[PDB]
Amino acid sequence: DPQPVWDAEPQFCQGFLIQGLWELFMDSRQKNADKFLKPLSWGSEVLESSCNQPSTALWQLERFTVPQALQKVRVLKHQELLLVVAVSSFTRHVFTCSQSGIKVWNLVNQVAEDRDPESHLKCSVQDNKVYLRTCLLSSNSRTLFAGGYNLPGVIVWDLAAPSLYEKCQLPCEGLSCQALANTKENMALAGFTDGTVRIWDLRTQEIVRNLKGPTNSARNLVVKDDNIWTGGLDACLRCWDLRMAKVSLEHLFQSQIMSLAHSPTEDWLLLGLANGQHCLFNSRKRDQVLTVDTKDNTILGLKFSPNGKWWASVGMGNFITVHSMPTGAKLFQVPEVGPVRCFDMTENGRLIITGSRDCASVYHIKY
Amino acid sequence: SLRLRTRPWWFPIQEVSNPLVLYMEAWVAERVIGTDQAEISEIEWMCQALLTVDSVNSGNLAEITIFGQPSAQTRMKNILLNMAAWHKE
Amino acid sequence: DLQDYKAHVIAKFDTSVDLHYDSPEMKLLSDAFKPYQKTFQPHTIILHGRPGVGKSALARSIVLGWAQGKLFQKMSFVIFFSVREIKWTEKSSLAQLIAKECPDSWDLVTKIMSQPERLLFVIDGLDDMDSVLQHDDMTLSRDWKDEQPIYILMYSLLRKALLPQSFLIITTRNTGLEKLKSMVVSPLYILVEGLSASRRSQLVLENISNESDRIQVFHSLIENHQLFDQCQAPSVCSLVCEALQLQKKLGKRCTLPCQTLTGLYATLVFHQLTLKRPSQSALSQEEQITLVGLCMMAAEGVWTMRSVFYDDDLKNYSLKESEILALFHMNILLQVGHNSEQCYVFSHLSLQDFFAALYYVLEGLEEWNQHFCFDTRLLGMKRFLFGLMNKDILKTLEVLFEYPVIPTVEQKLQHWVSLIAQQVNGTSPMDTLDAFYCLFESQDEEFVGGALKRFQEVWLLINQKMDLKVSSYCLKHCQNLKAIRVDIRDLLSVDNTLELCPVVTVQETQCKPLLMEWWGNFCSVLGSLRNLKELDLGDSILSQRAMKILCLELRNQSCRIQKLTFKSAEVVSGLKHLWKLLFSNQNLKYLNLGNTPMKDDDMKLACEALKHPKCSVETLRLDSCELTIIGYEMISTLLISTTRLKCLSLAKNRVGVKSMISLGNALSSSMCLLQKLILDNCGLTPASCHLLVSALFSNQNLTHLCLSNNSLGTEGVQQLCQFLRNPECALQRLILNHCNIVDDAYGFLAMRLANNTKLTHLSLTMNPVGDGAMKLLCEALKEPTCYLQELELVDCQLTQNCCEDLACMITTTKHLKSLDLGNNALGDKGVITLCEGLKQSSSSLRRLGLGACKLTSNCCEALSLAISCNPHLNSLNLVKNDFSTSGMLKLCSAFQCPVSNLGIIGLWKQEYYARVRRQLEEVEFVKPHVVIDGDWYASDEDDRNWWKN
Repeated sequence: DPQPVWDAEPQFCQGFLIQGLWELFMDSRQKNADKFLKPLSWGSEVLESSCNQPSTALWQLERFTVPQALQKVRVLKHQELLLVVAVSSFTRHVFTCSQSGIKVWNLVNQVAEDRDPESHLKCSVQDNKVYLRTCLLSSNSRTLFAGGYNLPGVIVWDLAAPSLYEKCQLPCEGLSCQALANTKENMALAGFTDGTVRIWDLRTQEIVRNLKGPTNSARNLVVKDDNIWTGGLDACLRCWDLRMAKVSLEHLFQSQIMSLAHSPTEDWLLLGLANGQHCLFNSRKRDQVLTVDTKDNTILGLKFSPNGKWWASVGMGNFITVHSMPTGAKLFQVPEVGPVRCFDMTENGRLIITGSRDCASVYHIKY
Repeated sequence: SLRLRTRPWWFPIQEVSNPLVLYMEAWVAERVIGTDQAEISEIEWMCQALLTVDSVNSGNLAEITIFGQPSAQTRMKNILLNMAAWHKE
Repeated sequence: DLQDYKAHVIAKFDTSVDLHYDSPEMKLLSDAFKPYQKTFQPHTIILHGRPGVGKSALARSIVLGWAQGKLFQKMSFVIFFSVREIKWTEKSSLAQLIAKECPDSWDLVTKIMSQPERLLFVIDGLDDMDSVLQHDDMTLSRDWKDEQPIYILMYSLLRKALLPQSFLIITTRNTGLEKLKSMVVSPLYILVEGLSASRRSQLVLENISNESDRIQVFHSLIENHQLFDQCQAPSVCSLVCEALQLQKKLGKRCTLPCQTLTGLYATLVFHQLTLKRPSQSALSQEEQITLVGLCMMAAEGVWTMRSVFYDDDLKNYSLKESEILALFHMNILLQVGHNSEQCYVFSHLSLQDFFAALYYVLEGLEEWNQHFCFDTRLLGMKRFLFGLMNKDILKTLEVLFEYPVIPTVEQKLQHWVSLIAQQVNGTSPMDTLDAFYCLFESQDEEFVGGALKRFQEVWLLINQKMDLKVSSYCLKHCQNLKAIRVDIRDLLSVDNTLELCPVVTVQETQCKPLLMEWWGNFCSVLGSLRNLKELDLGDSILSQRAMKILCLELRNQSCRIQKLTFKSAEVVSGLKHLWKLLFSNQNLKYLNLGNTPMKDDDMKLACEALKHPKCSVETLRLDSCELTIIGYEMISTLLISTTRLKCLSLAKNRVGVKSMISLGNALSSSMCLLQKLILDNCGLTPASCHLLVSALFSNQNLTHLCLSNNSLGTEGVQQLCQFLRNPECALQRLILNHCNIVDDAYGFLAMRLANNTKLTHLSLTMNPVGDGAMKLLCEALKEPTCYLQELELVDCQLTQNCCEDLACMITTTKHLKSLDLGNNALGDKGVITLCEGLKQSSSSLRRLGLGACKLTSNCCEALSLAISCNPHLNSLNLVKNDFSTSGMLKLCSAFQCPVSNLGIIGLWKQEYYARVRRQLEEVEFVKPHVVIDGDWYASDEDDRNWWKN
C-alpha cells in the first residue's frame, strides 16, 4: 500500500562535476545548496563528526556506544533474488549469494550504484540443475563456504591465495544445506533439511560426527565453546554437547523459531519467532526465556553488535529496526521496498549491508 | 626497463597507483627480507599491503616499494623498520 | 607443415635484437603456467599495467620465444591475436581468423582434433572492446565455423565456452579491467611496471634548467604522484625531459609554468605549432577546423571509451592524416594496420586526454558545427582541464585564434569548488584535498582566489609531502578561513631520518630534509593567516622537531589564533617549546591540553609560564592528565597567585584528601578570581565533597560549577544548599549530572529554589528523582519569586503521574524557558495531559525536549493542536518515537501552519515513507528558516555545553 520512492541517493561531489561536464559536451553538439553525502573513504571509514550527547559517559563506559541513525551510501546490483550477504571488513569485500551464484564486490570503488562485481562464482554447469541456498564466511576471512539443494557437497573457496579457486568438497550427497557454521578448532558443520547436523574436519575433509533430530529442526544453528544450539519449525530449542553427543536441553516455544543469535560478550541468546516476538534466553543459567518485543510481521534476520550492546532485526515488514540490548527498547527504523531477507554487519561496527529484492543496499552507522 | 610481479586477486587495482618508496642499506635488506617467500606473503596478507625490493643499484642501496592504503603502508613500514633495527643490533 | 609456420612467424616478428633475453621476468611468465598449489593449475593469465609500458612487446617476445624455443615446449601451437588492428563488426568465424593468421589451411583440421589440450592464445589489446558490449545479452558460441561478429567469439573464448581447456594470456590496461574481471574464470594477475623510481629521478634531474630554481621545481615534479606515476612509460619520460629542455632553450620567450604536466604539454604543442609559421601570425581557418575537429574527436573517444578512430571517424570530422602531419610535424595520431582498412591512434593516451580537455576551451570560440559532417578514465582529462585555465595558456590561444578566449567552463569549475565549501555538517577532507590538488594544477592567482572564498572551515589529512605543498599553496587564498584542523598521523612521527636517494647527493649542500622545510613553510602560512582563530592538531603524532618548528612559527606577531587544541595528539616530547609559546603570543586565550600526561617539571614550567604578565590564557582544560600531590600543590599556588585564568577543568583525574585540602585552601582565599570550575568524573567522596563545599562557602567569585559523575551524600547536598542560602554567592549554573541525590535532599533543593534569584540553570540528569520529588520541584517553580530559566531532567525516573503537575507549572511559571525531558516514559496519556496545558500558551516556554518518551500515533492530534497555536515555542525534539504515517502527516500539517514559529525540529527524516518525505520537503520549502536535523543537541544558542568541551 505505502510505496516508498527510491531516489538516486549519493550525488557525491565528483559525480556532480562529471555529470556537469557530460552535459556541456552534448550541449555543444546540437545545432549541426546541493546536498552531497560523505564518501566511503578507502572502503573503510566515512570521516565524519559524532553526534552530541546530553551528558558525559563514565570513565569505564568508553567503548559501549549505541547508534543513532543509518545513512545509505551505495546499492550493489545483483540481478537475482538475493538470499545471503556477508562482509568481512578486514579485506573490505562483500559477498552476495543467490540461487545461481555468488558475486564478490569490493568496497574501495567509489560508485553510486555498482553493477560490475569483482568475481562471479557459479556451479550450475557442473550438474544438470543445482541451486544455492546459503553461504558463510569464516572469522579470519580466509575461507568461504557455500551450500545448496542439488550439490554433491558444500563448496569451499580459499580467499587468501593469489587466485580465487575451489578448495574442498565436504561430501553430502542427497541433502539440502540449510545452515552453515564454523568453529575455532578448525572444524566445519552444517545442518540439513531432514534434521541432521554433520561435522567435518576441515583439514582432512573427514566426517567426525553426525547428529540426528526431527525434520526441519536444524534451520538455525549456533556454535559456542562446547555447545551447539539448534532450532526450527518444530518450535523447540535444543542444545547438543559435542562430548556426550546427545541433547542436553529442550525448551518449547509458542511459535516456530525463525532466527537465532548469540551475544559476543555476555551469555545471552536471541530468538526471533514467526509471530514477531523477540526472546532472550540465558545460555548459562538457563532459567526462563523473557520476551522483549511484539510485531505483526515475521522476523527473518537477527544479529548482535560487536560489543553486544544492541541488535538489529529484519523481516517481511518493509522495515529494518534497531533495538537496544538491556531491555529491548526500539531505537529507530529504516524503510525498504519489499521483504528484507538478509543483512550483515561489519566487525568494527561501521557498516551494514541489507538485501531486499535483488539489490544490496549498504548503510553507514552514525554514532 | 621491465619488472614483473604477481598481484593477488584480493588486492584492489585502485591501490596500485600510489606507492610508498624507501631506501636502506643493501646488506640489511637481503638479511631482513631473507630468501623465503611464504613468510613474506603471509606478512603481506596480515598487513594488507604489497612490498617489493630492488637491489639493481650499483651502490649499497636497496629500494623498497609498498602498495596499499595509507594505514597499511604505515604499518608495513613500521614492521620493516623494527625488524631492520633489531637485525642491525 | 608446422616448421614452416614457425619459421614464418619468426620472420614476421623480428624487430628487437638486444631486447630478447632469458631474463628472470620471462622465467616467472614461463613457470606461471605450472601448478603453484598441487591442486590448482591456472589456465588464464591477465597482464595489466600502465598504457605506455612494454606489454605488447612482451607478448610478441613470448610468441617469438615459442617460435624458436627455450620458452615454451609443451604448448604445441600458439596463436597471436592483436585486436586493435582489425575491424570488429563484420560476421566472421574463428577458423577464418586463424587462416588469416595461418597462411596454410590444411593444418587446422588435424590441429583441432586433439590439440585443444595443448594450445595457447595470446591476445593483445582487448581494452578498446569495452564499448562494443551492449550489456543486455550475448549469444555464447560453443563451436567454431560460425558466421558471427568477432567480438562475440572473443567473448565466448574469454568465458571458456568456445574452446575450453586451453591456455590464454591476455594483455590489457589498468582501466580496461572493470568489465573484464567478472568475465574470466579464476585468473592469475601479473602487474607490469616501467622503469624504476631511481632511474626516473636521474632522468628528470639531468634535464632541469639549473637557473637558481633547481631544487624547488625538481621536487615539485618528483613528489607529484600523478605525474611521476605515468612517467613510468619511457615515452612519457622522454616527453617530459624534452619539454624541460625546450623550456631551458627558450628561457625568456616562454611564460608557461614548469611544475605541472599541463604546462609541459602546452609548451611542446604550442612550440610545434608555431614552428610551422614562417612569421608570427594566427592560424589559417582550415587549420582552425583541423585542430578543433581533432580535439572534438579526442573528446568523443574519451567519453565513449575508444582509442582506435577508424577512417570513417576521420571522415566524420573532415580530418585527414596529411593536414594533421603538415600542421604539427610531430608524431601525433600514428597510423597502424596492414590490411585494406586503416587505424589511427594517438602516440599516447596522455595526448588524447590533453586534446579532450582542450576541446572544452575552444568550443565557444565560433560556430564550429558547420564544418563537421556528423570515473577513473576521466581523471586525466579533468586534471588537464583544470590546468588549462592558466592565463598564459589562454594568452597563447588568443594569439593563435585571433579572438579573445574566455571559456564557459570556468564558472562551472569555480562553482563546483565552491559547492564543497558550503556543506551543512562539515566538509569532507577527501573532497577538500582533491579540490586543492586540482587548483594547484592551474597556477593562476585569480582563478584559485575566486574559487576559495566561502570555506570558513577546513579539515585536512596529510600523509604525503605533496599534500603539504598543495595545502600550503591553496591556503594563502582562503582569506575567509576561521578554523582549521589537520590530521598528520605518521608523516612527522620520527625525529631523525637521514638518507640519500641517488648514488650521490642531489645537491652539494642540503643541511636539512625536504620534509622539515615543507612543514616549516606550511606552519608559516598558518601563522600568516589573518581571519583564522582556531587550530586543532587532530590525531597527529609529532616529534620534538616538528613541535619546535610549529611553536616557533606560531610565535610571530601576525598570528591571531585564539584557540589551541591538543586533546588527541601525541605532543609530550616537545612540550617545553609549547611553554615558550604561552608567554610570547598575547592573542591566545584557550588551551586544551587533554590526554597528555604531565610530569613534575612540565607542570612546574606550565605554572611558571601561566603566572607571566605577558600571558593572556583564560581557559585551561586539563582532563585525563595524571597529576601528583606536587602537581595539585603547584596548581593551587598558581590559583592564588596573580593570573588571568577564569575557567579551569580538572576532569577525569583522581583527587586525594591532601590535594583536596590544598585546593580548598586556595579556593577559599578572597584573592582567588575564578569563574567556572569543572570537576566531573573525579574521585570525590562524601568527605571530600563536604570539605570542598565548606571551603567554597566563603567564595564569592565562582559562577559556574560542575560536579557530575561523582558520589555526593545527603549531607553534601545540605552543605551545597547552605552555601547557596547566604547572600553574595554569585552562582548561576549548577551541574550534578550523575551524583546520587535521593529523597530529602530534593526537598532541600526545592526549599532553596522556592525563593532565590541569581541561579538560572540547573541540570539533574541521571538522578533517581520520581514523581514524588517532582511534586516538590513543581511547587518550588510555581512561586513567582523563582528565577530559574533552564531545567534538565533527561534520565530521571519520571512517569505520567507527574505530567499534570508539569502542565500546571507550564501554565503558571513566568521565568522558566527551557525544559528537557530526555528518557522518561510519559507515554501517550502523559503527553496528552501535558499538551493540555502546553497548548494554551500561558507562558513563554521556548524549548521542549520530548525524545525517547515512548510516543505512539495516538498522541499526534493533541500535539498537532498544541504546536499549531503556540507562537512562543521555538525548539522541539521528537527523535526515538514510533509514529505511523497518518499521525506523522498530522504533525507535518501542524508544522506548515502560518501561526507556528518553530525554528529547530529534532527529527531523523530517513525513517519514514515517501509521502512523509514529500510533506517534510514542503514544510522546509514554505518556511525557509526551519532546520530539520536529528542532532538536536548540537544547537547551542546560549553557552550550554560549557562543561563538556
